[PDB]
Amino acid sequence: MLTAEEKAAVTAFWGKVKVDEVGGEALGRLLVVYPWTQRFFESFGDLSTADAVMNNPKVKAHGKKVLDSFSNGMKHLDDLKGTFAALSELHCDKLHVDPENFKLLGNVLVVVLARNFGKEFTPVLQADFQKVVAGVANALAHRYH
Amino acid sequence: MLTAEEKAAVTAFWGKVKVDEVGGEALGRLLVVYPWTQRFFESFGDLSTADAVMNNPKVKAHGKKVLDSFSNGMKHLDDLKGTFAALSELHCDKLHVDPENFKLLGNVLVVVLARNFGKEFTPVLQADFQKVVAGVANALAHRYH
Amino acid sequence: VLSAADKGNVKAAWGKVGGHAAEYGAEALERMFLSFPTTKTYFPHFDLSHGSAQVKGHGAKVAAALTKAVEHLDDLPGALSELSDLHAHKLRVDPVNFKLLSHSLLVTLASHLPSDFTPAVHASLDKFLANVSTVLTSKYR
Amino acid sequence: VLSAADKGNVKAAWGKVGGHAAEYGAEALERMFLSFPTTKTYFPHFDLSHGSAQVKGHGAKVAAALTKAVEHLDDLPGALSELSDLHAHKLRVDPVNFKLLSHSLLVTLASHLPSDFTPAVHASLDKFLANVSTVLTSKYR
Ligand code: HEM
Ligand code: HEM
Ligand code: HEM
Ligand code: HEM
Repeated sequence: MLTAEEKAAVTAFWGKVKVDEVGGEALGRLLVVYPWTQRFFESFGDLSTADAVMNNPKVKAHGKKVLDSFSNGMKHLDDLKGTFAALSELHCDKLHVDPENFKLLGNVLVVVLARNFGKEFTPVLQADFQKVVAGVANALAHRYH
Repeated sequence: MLTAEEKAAVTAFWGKVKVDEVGGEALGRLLVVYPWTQRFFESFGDLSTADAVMNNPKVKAHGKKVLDSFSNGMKHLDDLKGTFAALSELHCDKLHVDPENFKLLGNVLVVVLARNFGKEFTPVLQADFQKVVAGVANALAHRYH
Repeated sequence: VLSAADKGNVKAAWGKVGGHAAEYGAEALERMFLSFPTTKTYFPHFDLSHGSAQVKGHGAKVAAALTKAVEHLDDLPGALSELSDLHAHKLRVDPVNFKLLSHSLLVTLASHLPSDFTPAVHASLDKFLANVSTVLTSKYR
Repeated sequence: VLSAADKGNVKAAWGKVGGHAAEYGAEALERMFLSFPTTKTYFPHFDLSHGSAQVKGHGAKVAAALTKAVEHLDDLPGALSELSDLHAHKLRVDPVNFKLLSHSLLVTLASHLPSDFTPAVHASLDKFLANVSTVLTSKYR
């Protein structure tokens, strides 16, 4: 993955992110933009509209948990596999989420970081982040391979 | 991956496969069915038509090579990653083939096994074969992750 | 889209399927469930065992719908309107599964029409199924 | 297959892009090349350096095409017929790349229209770009 250069850039940027807010926005947008994903969260309540999804308290809370899991991976950029082992078993074995979807969430996170950091979220930084989100998506779909 | 029972099944069947025949047919259908792939074999000559593609001598010769590697992976179902390390380097690092294309060829091969074996290419057998091809595409996309 | 040559290919091909259409539809589903187990999750209250009369039954439904599609190649959206609603809106079928079923269908035909399943017929059938899938996943509202 | 809400969202969003479409188009290409390096294999006769005038030039072209598509939402196959022939038949671009460029555009728009880029708009733009991408890979069995 990343060189020490990239790792440093990535890490510093990460310090500015509010996981609660960014986490809720990212999961909310996944549910809105790729509707079939709503199938996995039937018990979250009302996801009928874009506004419904975005203001849903369970989405906001779940969202935070997802990002927390990202922050942990950020700390272990060389052993992503190990850092998402049990999460892989849950998503693949129990939930049966198609791995393509892990990719979608990764991409949605990038968009959200772009929306939230503007001009600060440079093509170069974005490129490093694409590497990270791809890494995370790989570690999760590992119970599939 | 392959359970002991799945390997036995796959291994036993594979013995009846004529790699020259099946290899040339698979590479040719890939080029015919997924056109963008021709971009990679421009030097093979005429690929202008279906007939052009299926009768191309270089296409046919290349198919055999592809199938030989398959046969080799069939001998090392436990370590396809190691077995395809050199090919992964060639395809990723040098050719830059989107990993999505490794999956398309695996799928065309299954189709071609079915066309050639009819009734003997049972849903069960196809299922074991889907694991093999997924395994192979994965080992080939190694250096991507 | 879907060109004349293609349409012509789809026609004779499906023409050859003839009256085996429902057994093929059934086998296709069976090959899908076995190769891609994630797909079973959409049929929880279905007997998914080999020889199941439900799968048998569903195979027939799928075949009839494909048949309807064959006869309306210029009005696929028109012909499959009802179904996109169901699959996209109601079922929330992940788009990847449409690719799995299409592949399982291509394996089945090839399996049964070796002489007829030529590279060009193969290419047109692929194109066809992709159009159908495009139509069925068009309404995610 | 864009709905009334979708068409409105796309037109509204594009209206916000306004005279910056060319610049956004250029930025989108540049983010694609950096993030998905395998895409550069399509532009060997291009200077892909940062700030390259060729990329900025090509960006403007991409933007003008999208600007046209935004007013032909009812007949995309029609407004981009020529472009489908180029991408599909002449350059035979791998369909996966369309997703990479679409992604780069969304990242670009999000970056510049934070307050305009709502989940509903994002969803619409996404559907729009997927529709455009389908047209450009049409022929392409
Ligand atoms: C990079 C991608 C992802 C990461 C890092 C991630 C992370 C997590 C985490 C940390 C949990 C907590 C488990 C719990 O306490 O229930 C979780 C649960 C869950 N995830 Fe994900 N997830 C990802 C993608 C997805 C996708 C794409 C889907 C479905 C489309 C999905 C579906 C679920 C569901 C349904 C739950 C459990 C809900 C519950 O039990 O309350 N995940 N995920
Ligand atoms: C199951 C997946 C695949 C396997 C097992 C495979 C195997 C091989 C093998 C054995 C070789 C030749 C190496 C030697 O000379 O010993 C090769 C070369 C090559 N492959 Fe693949 N391949 C696969 C998929 C693909 C795909 C999807 C593409 C692109 C559409 C591709 C494009 C090429 C090209 C362009 C060459 C070299 C051409 C030349 O130098 O003549 N391969 N591959
Ligand atoms: C080639 C594409 C497909 C076609 C033509 C097709 C066709 C059909 C038809 C005709 C019906 C029955 C509607 C009725 O008369 O009540 C149906 C229902 C259904 N389909 Fe599909 N289908 C396709 C793909 C899929 C896929 C990929 C999945 C999921 C993996 C799926 C899951 C279902 C389910 C769960 C039902 C309802 C079953 C029940 O509870 O009765 N379909 N489909
Ligand atoms: C939103 C999707 C896209 C749109 C709207 C689009 C639009 C355009 C336009 C307007 C042109 C100029 C044609 C002319 O010469 O008149 C063009 C050319 C071209 N595009 Fe795209 N394009 C898209 C996607 C892609 C993708 C994904 C790739 C490959 C990664 C690609 C590669 C090219 C190339 C190589 C050329 C020709 C450049 C030259 O030789 O001047 N395009 N495209």
